[PDB]
Amino acid sequence: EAPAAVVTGAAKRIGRAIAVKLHQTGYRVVIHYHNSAEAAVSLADELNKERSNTAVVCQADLTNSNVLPASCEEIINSCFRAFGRCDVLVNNASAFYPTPLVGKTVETQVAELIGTNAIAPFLLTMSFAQRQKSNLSIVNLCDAMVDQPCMAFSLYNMGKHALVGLTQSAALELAPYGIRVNGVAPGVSLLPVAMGEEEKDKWRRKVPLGRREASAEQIADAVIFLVSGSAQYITGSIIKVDGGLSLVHA
Amino acid sequence: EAPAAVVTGAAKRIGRAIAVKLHQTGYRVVIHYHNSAEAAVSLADELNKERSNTAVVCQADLTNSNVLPASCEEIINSCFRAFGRCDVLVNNASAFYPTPLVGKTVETQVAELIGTNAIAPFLLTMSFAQRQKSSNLSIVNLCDAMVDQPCMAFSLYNMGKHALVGLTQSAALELAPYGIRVNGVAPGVSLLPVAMGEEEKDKWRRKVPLGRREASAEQIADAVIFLVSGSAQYITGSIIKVDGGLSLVHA
Amino acid sequence: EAPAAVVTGAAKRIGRAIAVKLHQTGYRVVIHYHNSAEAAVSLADELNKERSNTAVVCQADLTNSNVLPASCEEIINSCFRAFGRCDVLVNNASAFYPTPLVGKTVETQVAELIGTNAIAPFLLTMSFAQRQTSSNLSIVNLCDAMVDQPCMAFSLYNMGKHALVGLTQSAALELAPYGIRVNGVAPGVSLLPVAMGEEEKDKWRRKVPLGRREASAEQIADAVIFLVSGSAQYITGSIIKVDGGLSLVHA
Amino acid sequence: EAPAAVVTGAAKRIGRAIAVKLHQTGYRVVIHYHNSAEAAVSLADELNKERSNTAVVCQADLTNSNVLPASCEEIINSCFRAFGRCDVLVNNASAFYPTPLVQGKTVETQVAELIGTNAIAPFLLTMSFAQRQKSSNLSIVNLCDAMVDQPCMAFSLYNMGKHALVGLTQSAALELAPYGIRVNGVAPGVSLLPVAMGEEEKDKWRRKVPLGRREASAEQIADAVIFLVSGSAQYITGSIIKVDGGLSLVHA
Ligand SMILES: NC(=O)c1ccc[n+]([C@@H]2O[C@H](COP(=O)([O-])OP(=O)(O)OC[C@H]3O[C@@H](n4cnc5c(N)ncnc54)[C@H](OP(=O)(O)O)[C@@H]3O)[C@@H](O)[C@H]2O)c1
Ligand SMILES: NC(=O)c1ccc[n+]([C@@H]2O[C@H](COP(=O)([O-])OP(=O)(O)OC[C@H]3O[C@@H](n4cnc5c(N)ncnc54)[C@H](OP(=O)(O)O)[C@@H]3O)[C@@H](O)[C@H]2O)c1
Ligand SMILES: NC(=O)c1ccc[n+]([C@@H]2O[C@H](COP(=O)([O-])OP(=O)(O)OC[C@H]3O[C@@H](n4cnc5c(N)ncnc54)[C@H](OP(=O)(O)O)[C@@H]3O)[C@@H](O)[C@H]2O)c1
Ligand SMILES: NC(=O)c1ccc[n+]([C@@H]2O[C@H](COP(=O)([O-])OP(=O)(O)OC[C@H]3O[C@@H](n4cnc5c(N)ncnc54)[C@H](OP(=O)(O)O)[C@@H]3O)[C@@H](O)[C@H]2O)c1
Ligand SMILES: Nc1nc(N2CCSCC2)c2cc[nH]c2n1
Ligand SMILES: Nc1nc(N2CCSCC2)c2cc[nH]c2n1
Ligand SMILES: Nc1nc(N2CCSCC2)c2cc[nH]c2n1
Ligand SMILES: Nc1nc(N2CCSCC2)c2cc[nH]c2n1
Ligand SMILES: Nc1nc(N2CCSCC2)c2cc[nH]c2n1
Ligand SMILES: Nc1nc(N2CCSCC2)c2cc[nH]c2n1
Ligand SMILES: Nc1nc(N2CCSCC2)c2cc[nH]c2n1
Ligand SMILES: Nc1nc(N2CCSCC2)c2cc[nH]c2n1
Repeated sequence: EAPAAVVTGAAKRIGRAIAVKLHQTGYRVVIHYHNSAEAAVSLADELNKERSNTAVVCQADLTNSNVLPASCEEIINSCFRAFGRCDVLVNNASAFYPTPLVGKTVETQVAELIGTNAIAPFLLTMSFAQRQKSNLSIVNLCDAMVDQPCMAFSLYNMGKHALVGLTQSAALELAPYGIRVNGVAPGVSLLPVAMGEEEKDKWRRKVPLGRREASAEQIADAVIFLVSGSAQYITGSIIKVDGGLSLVHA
Repeated sequence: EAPAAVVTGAAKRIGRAIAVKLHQTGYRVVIHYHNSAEAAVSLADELNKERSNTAVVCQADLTNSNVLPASCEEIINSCFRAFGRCDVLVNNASAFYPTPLVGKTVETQVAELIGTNAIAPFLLTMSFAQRQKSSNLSIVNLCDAMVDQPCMAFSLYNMGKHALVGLTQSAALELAPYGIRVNGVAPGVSLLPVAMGEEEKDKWRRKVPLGRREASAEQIADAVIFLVSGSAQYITGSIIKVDGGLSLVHA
Repeated sequence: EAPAAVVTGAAKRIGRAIAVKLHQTGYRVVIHYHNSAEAAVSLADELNKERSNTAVVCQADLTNSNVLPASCEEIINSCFRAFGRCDVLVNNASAFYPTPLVGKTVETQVAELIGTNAIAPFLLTMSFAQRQTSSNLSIVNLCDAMVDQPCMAFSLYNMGKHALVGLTQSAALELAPYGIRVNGVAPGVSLLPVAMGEEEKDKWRRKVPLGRREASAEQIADAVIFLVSGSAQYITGSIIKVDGGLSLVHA
Repeated sequence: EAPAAVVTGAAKRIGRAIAVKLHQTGYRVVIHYHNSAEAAVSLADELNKERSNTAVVCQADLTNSNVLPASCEEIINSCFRAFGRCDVLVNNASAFYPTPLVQGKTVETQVAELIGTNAIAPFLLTMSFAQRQKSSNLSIVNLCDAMVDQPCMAFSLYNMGKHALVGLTQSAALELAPYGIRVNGVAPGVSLLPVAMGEEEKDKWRRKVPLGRREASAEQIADAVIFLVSGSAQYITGSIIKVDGGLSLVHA
């Protein structure tokens, strides 16, 4: 019978492309979402049309708070309830906005940016590992530019840095259970509607390999590799999918 | 006129040695503490005996909470009330204990470990810089040389230190326009717990290529002094390992 | 037409497994060898028995010398000669032995360790690029996961693998405009040879968090295959560890 | 008795600044040079004028060849001959020029010069330095490059050389730690620019640096060297200190 995967922030964009490829590969998927309820439901419908009873949605705010552990336990619980198993966790959900050092409160920004990008991944990893009853693995969506951070994005960058540490820490600690933990680190990918042709072009032009952004599917391809039987000896690795962007000096 | 430094968790061990060396170098010091009031005050008294009116203490919990930003603002404000200036911020205070993946709730652990190691440093950096909006202004973060060879069951602590690395780098870039340098010192094995069995202390000591011993607090403090000095005025965004080669040792 | 690949040091062990997988995926292949001519030829016989005229062999010493550039050009030429195209280059050939700091001369060791691990890959890279719509051109360098926790007495080997990292990154940048991707695969402990003592083999195996075993040659090859595939077409400058977590383990 | 130091490529620019600062701290110095004989002799003159019998010059090509090991052994031997000891080695000499991957010197000469100076000579010097040893504070400092993981276009061999030197720094730190010899590095970003560089190209480099939009002075680089050799760095080994004013942290 078919393995099962949770993908956080899977309603749209990169998380959706990850959910789609996992499903094409034969996974049953939990499509987690926060605000994008319509897109989530529509994706589950599309996927269930392809193979019945292979997709469910699961709503949760991944902002840090005293109930985040419960929410994260519930996401994993929702995979077992629907599919009787949980083979793969993809930590993709992520808040992203500037927090300059010099109308959300600063503690709300901390809770959002650090919760989504780091604490929730940690709690989800905890619950995933504890619920284990095979090719089990976790893939974290990191950031190829983590050591060349954008100006005024401190809290975001801190979250992505903690996510690197979690990836390495959990790889080590979960290895005795046969659970692999790895990361995929995009550079410029699927820039959204709808920043100017200006700023999109400015970022696309930085990319040595083709002067273009990654497609969502290109990011998903690397996730697919890491969860596959072709990556069974791979744990604690973070694969840049950045067309060489992080190698480019000032 | 004499520059001033805030050192967090400065009552004991490594932070104390940092505050002593800064004081010996000519700084006035805010000795921040959480639970260690008696040692904090004892340090302040010793330093004030050396030079009157050069050391004050400041108490705060640096666990993450709704009140942390105001607590951090108060710490910076306190250096300005005492000394009229704040030249140097040393983020040293840190909670440290295991949080295995498989008394305290996990969200408390998050609050303490990510609060002390990362969020408090960030809020302190904001407040420090906001107050600055021949001066040699800088921040030094106490990191961890073993951050990419993490210890078993220390994921939250490790996550905290990794975030601290990101902060060190992001703030270096963002504050460079104000002449504020931001750097780190990354100990390997330094001061071991008093209560740790000497036999267990020795398993750690034996891992260190250089001398098969832990770093003194003073050796950690030496790197901090360098980073804040006029000899490091082009250095920002750098994290100096002070680890006796430990991080280079394979399994 | 079927794409073609050059694999250096392909007669045995990891290079053989890479050659076989590329061939299984539909590539024609040049099996480069230095001393292992019998094994290179049995490999080509096997592969050509599956699909005719799809494997050839090519001999060369990859030690640095006055003739190395010409040898490297000839390797790439052998692929164009045999197959009309060269889509993939896998730099796998590598000399490996200790060079303590305190009967080959030291300069012969420099030539072999740095030649095979760094200089020949640079020259092969030059010749590969010089010879070049819907193509998928890439280079994969066999690096080393333990490059920043190097083994005692292996400075020149380690220097060579460090230089290969540099090449991987420099070449990814410089060849990107040509559509040529350049990536690395970094084993930890893989296919420990028959020669080595079993207690020393067991020591290395026991260090590996994921299964306390070495990687098979096929496991290393899987990562190579991924990197040369259409599934990695936005990936350049990346080095993928295939090490079962070994590099993450502290002293 | 005063300690002694070898500084490679020390006749001018950063290497000079290092030798001068070491000398001011109380070291006797061997000023190595290759082609800049006049500048080297002029430096030794000044230092000797400050304290008699405290500087000597030593000529050597550090291009890789089968006699490079002898040449490096002789550099260390010259420090012992002049001063009776050798406490500090600074590996500063370096060839630097592009070597484009797609199309003067043959490529094998370019390999020998770029990889020789930046990596192999440091290795051989380190071997000889350790081999010649018996409150000592023995150390090696390697001049690295903060941009090593964001390399400049068409500088493959140079970058390979600097990467190899990182590996040496790390490997030698571990292997020489038992002898009390620390090995560390200093990694400039943009420091002293070429005389001939057009001030427009110079300003393009300057404007990249977050801390001050200016290049590091030679003294700023030397300051980090001096820290690493001092008693204030006695637990530090295997460490590479960027002196780059934030440049390596700046994205494309
Ligand atoms: N795009 C890039 O160029 C790029 C570059 C580097 C790294 N990455 C990383 O790659 C991953 C995917 O990137 P992306 O651009 O597709 O991400 P994105 O669109 O910015 O966000 C992905 C999803 O995260 C979810 N999310 C945000 N805040 C949340 C919260 N408080 N609780 C729960 N979920 C929340 C949202 O769900 P709802 O829509 O359901 O609210 C959102 O759709 C991210 O981890 C990102 O940081 C992307
Ligand atoms: N010792 C080592 O081997 C080692 C190794 C690697 C890195 N480091 C780093 O170097 C630094 C110094 O190490 P250390 O061993 O001296 O540190 P430590 O003794 O564990 O902690 C230093 C101080 O942190 C303060 N602290 C802890 N929790 C706090 C909270 N919730 N709010 C406010 N302050 C709090 C405490 O102050 P009170 O006592 O006043 O409560 C404590 O004395 C730390 O950042 C540490 O992570 C140390
Ligand atoms: N095995 C591991 O645990 C491990 C760990 C980390 C990294 N790696 C890397 O992964 C790659 C494959 O490892 P491996 O253990 O399979 O390699 P290996 O057996 O040591 O050597 C591979 C081949 O390299 C060729 N070679 C050696 N010296 C040469 C020279 N002077 N000129 C031309 N060719 C020469 C040999 O070809 P002939 O037999 O034809 O002479 C040899 O069969 C290497 O790059 C290695 O550094 C391996
Ligand atoms: N300048 C920068 O912005 C910068 C940036 C990053 C890193 N660095 C590093 O910092 C160090 C000093 O930089 P720099 O600009 O002062 O260096 P440099 O002037 O390019 O070179 C220093 C010396 O190296 C010696 N040298 C060159 N080729 C040689 C050979 N074949 N044999 C022996 N010696 C040779 C030369 O000695 P003679 O003049 O006597 O012939 C030269 O004076 C270098 O290791 C460099 O890579 C500098
Ligand atoms: N969560 C998230 N979204 C991102 N987006 C969506 C908002 S606009 C630009 C791409 C990026 C980009 C780099 N890291 C990111 N992380
Ligand atoms: N990897 C990445 N890309 C970024 N870009 C390009 C993708 S879309 C928005 C700006 C930013 C911005 C802040 N941190 C970032 N990290
Ligand atoms: N640098 C470092 N040292 C550690 N040691 C040695 C010092 S005292 C306690 C254990 C630990 C433990 C978890 N993370 C650590 N990081
Ligand atoms: N905050 C903190 N405390 C530490 N302690 C606890 C008090 S005494 C033994 C060291 C260590 C050790 C490595 N990283 C650490 N971080
Ligand atoms: N070229 C090469 N061969 C290796 N071999 C063959 C000889 S014995 C150990 C496996 C190893 C091992 C780590 N890096 C290596 N590189
Ligand atoms: N990755 C790796 N493995 C090594 N091992 C384990 C494989 S077989 C021989 C020792 C060594 C030895 C020196 N450099 C090495 N690098
Ligand atoms: N040996 C060396 N020389 C350099 N010089 C002197 C010649 S022209 C360019 C500046 C630079 C510059 C960056 N890394 C360098 N390494
Ligand atoms: N650190 C650094 N600076 C560079 N610059 C700035 C200083 S002067 C010459 C160009 C170059 C050039 C090639 N590799 C370099 N590395």
